Amino acid sequence: GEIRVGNRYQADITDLLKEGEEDGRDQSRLETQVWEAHNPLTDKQIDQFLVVARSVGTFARALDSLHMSAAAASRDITLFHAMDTLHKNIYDISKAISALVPQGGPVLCRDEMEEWSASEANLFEEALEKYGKDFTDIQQDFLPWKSLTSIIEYYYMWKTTDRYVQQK
Amino acid sequence: GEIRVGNRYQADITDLLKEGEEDGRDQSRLETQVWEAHNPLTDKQIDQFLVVARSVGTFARALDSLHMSAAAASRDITLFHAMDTLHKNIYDISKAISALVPQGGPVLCRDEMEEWSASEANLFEEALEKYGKDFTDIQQDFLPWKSLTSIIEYYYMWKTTDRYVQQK
Amino acid sequence: RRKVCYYYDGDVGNYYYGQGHPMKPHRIRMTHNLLLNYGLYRKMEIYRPHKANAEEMTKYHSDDYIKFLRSIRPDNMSEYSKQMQRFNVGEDCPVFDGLFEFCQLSTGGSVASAVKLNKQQTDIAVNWAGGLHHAKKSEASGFCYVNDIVLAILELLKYHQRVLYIDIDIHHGDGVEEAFYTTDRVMTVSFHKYGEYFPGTGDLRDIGAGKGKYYAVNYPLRDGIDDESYEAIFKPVMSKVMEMFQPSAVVLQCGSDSLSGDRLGCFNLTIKGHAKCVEFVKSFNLPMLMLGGGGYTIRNVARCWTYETAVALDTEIPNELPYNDYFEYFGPDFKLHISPSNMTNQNTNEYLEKIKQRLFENLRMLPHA
Amino acid sequence: RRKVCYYYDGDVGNYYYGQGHPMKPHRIRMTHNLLLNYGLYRKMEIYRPHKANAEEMTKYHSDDYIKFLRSIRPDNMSEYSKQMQRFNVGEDCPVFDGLFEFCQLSTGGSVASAVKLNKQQTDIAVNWAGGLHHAKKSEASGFCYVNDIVLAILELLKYHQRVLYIDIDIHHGDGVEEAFYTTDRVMTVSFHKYGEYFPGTGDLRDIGAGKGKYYAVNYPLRDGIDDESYEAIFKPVMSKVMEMFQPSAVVLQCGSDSLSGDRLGCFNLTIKGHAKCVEFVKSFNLPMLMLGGGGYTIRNVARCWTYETAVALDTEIPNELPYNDYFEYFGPDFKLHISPSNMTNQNTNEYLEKIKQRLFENLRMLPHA
Amino acid sequence: RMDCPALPPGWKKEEVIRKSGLSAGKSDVYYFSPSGKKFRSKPQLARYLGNTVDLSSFDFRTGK
Ligand SMILES: O=P(O)(O)O[C@H]1[C@H](OP(=O)(O)O)[C@@H](OP(=O)(O)O)[C@H](OP(=O)(O)O)[C@@H](OP(=O)(O)O)[C@H]1OP(=O)(O)O
Ligand SMILES: O=P(O)(O)O[C@H]1[C@H](OP(=O)(O)O)[C@@H](OP(=O)(O)O)[C@H](OP(=O)(O)O)[C@@H](OP(=O)(O)O)[C@H]1OP(=O)(O)O
Ligand SMILES: [K+]
Ligand SMILES: [K+]
Ligand SMILES: [K+]
Ligand SMILES: [K+]
Ligand SMILES: [Zn+2]
Ligand SMILES: [Zn+2]
Repeated sequence: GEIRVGNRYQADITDLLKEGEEDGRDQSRLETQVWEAHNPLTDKQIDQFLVVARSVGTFARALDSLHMSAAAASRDITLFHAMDTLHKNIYDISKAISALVPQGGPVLCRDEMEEWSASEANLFEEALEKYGKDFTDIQQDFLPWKSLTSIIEYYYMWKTTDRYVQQK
Repeated sequence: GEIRVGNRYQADITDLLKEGEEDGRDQSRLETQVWEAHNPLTDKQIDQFLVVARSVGTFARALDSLHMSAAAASRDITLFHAMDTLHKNIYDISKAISALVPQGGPVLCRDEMEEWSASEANLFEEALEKYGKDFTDIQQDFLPWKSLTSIIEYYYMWKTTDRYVQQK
Repeated sequence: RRKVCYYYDGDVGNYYYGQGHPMKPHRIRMTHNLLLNYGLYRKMEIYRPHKANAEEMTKYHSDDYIKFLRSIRPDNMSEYSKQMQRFNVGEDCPVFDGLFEFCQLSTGGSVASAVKLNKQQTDIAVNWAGGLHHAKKSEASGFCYVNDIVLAILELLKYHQRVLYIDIDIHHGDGVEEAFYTTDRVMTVSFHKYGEYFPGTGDLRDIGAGKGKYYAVNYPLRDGIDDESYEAIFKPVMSKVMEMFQPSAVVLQCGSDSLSGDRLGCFNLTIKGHAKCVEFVKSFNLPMLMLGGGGYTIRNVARCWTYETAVALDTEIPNELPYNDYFEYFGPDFKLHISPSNMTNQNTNEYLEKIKQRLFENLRMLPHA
Repeated sequence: RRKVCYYYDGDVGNYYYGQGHPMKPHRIRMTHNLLLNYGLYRKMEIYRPHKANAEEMTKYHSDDYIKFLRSIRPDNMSEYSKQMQRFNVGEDCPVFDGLFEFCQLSTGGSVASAVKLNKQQTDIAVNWAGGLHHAKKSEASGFCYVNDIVLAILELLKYHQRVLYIDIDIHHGDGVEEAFYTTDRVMTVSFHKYGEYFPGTGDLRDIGAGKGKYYAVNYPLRDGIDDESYEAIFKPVMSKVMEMFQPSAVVLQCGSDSLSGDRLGCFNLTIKGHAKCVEFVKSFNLPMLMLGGGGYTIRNVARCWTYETAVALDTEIPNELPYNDYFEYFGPDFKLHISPSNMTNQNTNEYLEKIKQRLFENLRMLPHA
Repeated sequence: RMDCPALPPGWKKEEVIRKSGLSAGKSDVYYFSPSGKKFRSKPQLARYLGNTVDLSSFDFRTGK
């Protein structure tokens, strides 16, 4: 509980650039844009596109439970993918819709929740109830073919499960 | 088995119009166009739109069986409606898609096959097996609230029914 | 490549002639639907025909025959029976709910298209509902109530000096013949069964009358005609016809009861052969107006006119039928084409060449240089 | 209305600190997702931050502290234990798989945004991953490994003479303080619990040193502070701060463990009160860089930063939480706001005014006219 | 048996779910020395290690 002074504590203060000097920072190495906020589109059209992105998704998973598939297709991953599809296609609705149905065939986005097999899901509920929330061991011993970070993403999504009732 | 001659048999032959004379025929009273064949759109885009029109339809009937709803949404009525939606919106994909999702809500097209209630369908199979193909009496006595021409449209669609096996 | 206009009203498949009756309007809806799924719909200009009013139906028919039709119903069926007999409405031409609506659509399609041809804003125009060729001025006959063909032709005469009418239907096109029997401006050519068959008219010696003499061509035929025999007698005759009658607008009635395995017909033609005629006509690059007509094995009627529509668009379609609402109608095979039957062709080469020659003489009587 | 830039990398929610550990990065993903469903995402410029490399992390940190972090894993955990103790990595700062990846994203977000502010192509920039304010030059501390804040500030100094740093987090922002303890160009103001609490630093008498004396402001506090008490001591002090220190870029650390019902915190603030600070700052219309920080009842962390994002867009959102993947996380209520608890506010008016006055004196020591 | 990175090399942690009785479904946490000696509580582990580690802030249950 003490604040220290010295070369090994304080930061070297970065000098203000001259009016002629330039910071020399490549912005593409630092960021890559995912949604412009000033679009030729209106809320209605974006909203509409989101409905469409959802419908494709449901029709996609109909081609290899109705309400279930629709809810599945209504999850955030599909929406996020819908907002990128717009931006990648320069907010051209007509161009963006092609992206969603590339060659007459729809696209499927499934989060780790939906994507895991019945038996993987099963494995997870055994590994949790047995190792608690120790997710490296849960993989090592129960789901070693999955990547840790996919098991995390799954965990949190699974915590909202319906059949999941830890509370009373 | 005889061909007749006289004023009461032959047609009065319509004289060729003068180079100055005009036929005087209002074309809007005679026809109303439903699809232009020279569109700014390509086969791919129309095809794509048709997939989209189908997806909406499936997602529509998900909001009050997956494969069943998709097939239902893939029937011709939905497609025809998709080709009109295009033409009404001047072959603007982006405008036409709004038409399909007017206010964030999708549109449902159901032919008489899909539209009839379980109990109406039932009534029909009793009326047929009892009155054969006498569709005015089938209505009068069995489905009097339906219009004859809807019962016809239903009939033909029903003849392809799966559970329908009159053949062996 | 020729521009095509297609006329269709969704209601037309839903009108019904009556229990046990062979004419089934639903076959047009079946065609319509195949056209959409074969991707052909896409490629042509699609028009809904407004209803033709008594105004233009009386341009040929009786002011009181149409009046009768506008009025008659199954309600007042026992009240009218007087007029029913004078007008032929019964045994094989039933009264039925919507009848007049049905006529208006069939006639509207043909007339609208004729205009379209006269207005020079199409090359080909197609109305499968139309083609109802047995109708007479003051009476119904052979399932036909209004002769849309005549009315269509009457409009074309407004811009065309000579209108050729070709009729493939197995039944002799006596309505269109009788209506133009005394004129030289319209030539009616017809290939049909003859001898113990309807309508009893159109033998070799049926040549016309007055100014219309040597302008009604007929080819009488017995049972079992091949594509090969038919082709070999259609092309020669029609090339002469064009040669002599030199028309400026063609109206081809594409009756599909001349196909093999028809319910009423007894010819042995395949869709391929049948269509070869449409293709041959089209080749003469004249404003063309394709109508349908008879056809009573509707699965094949559907196939035929679907195929023949492709021919007007000179686009290829696969034998694989595309899925559609009525897909299950098409046998175990689900193919577009039909093959001919073992049925015996009683049209010997000797009999066809006798007739051919007689017709070539008749056609030579026309003026030429 | 101010333009906002939001930085987020999808991976950040998936990195995990360890079983039984309170810091849970997943809370940022929860926020992200609410923002999308509240329709706010739509309204701001969304950037994925590329990974910050050791190059720019060593612009403040040890060449061999970062080296250590780049290298360490749970594999070679027993091999390094020597260096682990020298760098504070253990009891409450675990090693965990992806750790260095996590730091790169948190730091990348803050740096990229700083640039964005310097390049004058935003007014506000938001990075909820960032804000990790306990980190030191040569050691990790209080769940913080890299001090993204310092690095961010160091870039801003390239264009801004005076950078103000405000810290709402319940824990004293000693990392950002110590790093700038001897400079007059950056003023570090912090409101926090004090007395038997981490990090043990930041009492009334912590004023700075050298050139940095009278430039480190602190407000020590006991348990149970209201929105009302907090507001009544934040606005006065910050208006003086602006008055005196006259900054040209603000960096507001929006620590959410100062909210009521936090797992680690013991203050009684509501989202509303907490946000009133962000709104007050924003009002001073300076280039602003909102970061997150602490927060350990993640349901509320989510709520807070979602709300505070709205504040930067000055758009209204309903108390009704929108459906989302984690909707079920939010109690029986599914509302955005929280209300304060019956918990007793041990910050009597007398105690707050004593401190306030002492600070007003400290601030008066700065130059002005 | 999982490596516990915050303890010296070779130390492992295992969590075992109770299969029956009063606390069916709850778990117990165990640690193992490098030689395989088993420990069942924080004070037992702290007594064994002595001044070679500071366990004040060590969360026995999570191993962090
Ligand atoms: O439904 P309708 O319009 O009355 O026609 C049907 C139908 O013929 P289409 O399918 O060509 O319309 C039947 O065919 P399926 O339903 O069996 O496929 C056919 O039966 P067959 O093909 O087995 O002859 C039957 O004829 P029938 O009544 O002699 O059984 C015939 O009814 P109509 O003879 O009244 O036209
Ligand atoms: O899944 P974790 O990241 O380990 O967090 C959980 C989780 O807390 P959050 O929902 O805020 O993440 C539990 O909450 P529920 O799943 O029950 O909603 C909570 O249980 P309580 O809220 O009932 O305390 C539990 O805490 P505990 O382990 O004490 O049961 C806690 O795990 P940690 O305590 O390890 O963070
Ligand atoms: K004929
Ligand atoms: K004639
Ligand atoms: K603070
Ligand atoms: K300072
Ligand atoms: Zn016929
Ligand atoms: Zn804190």
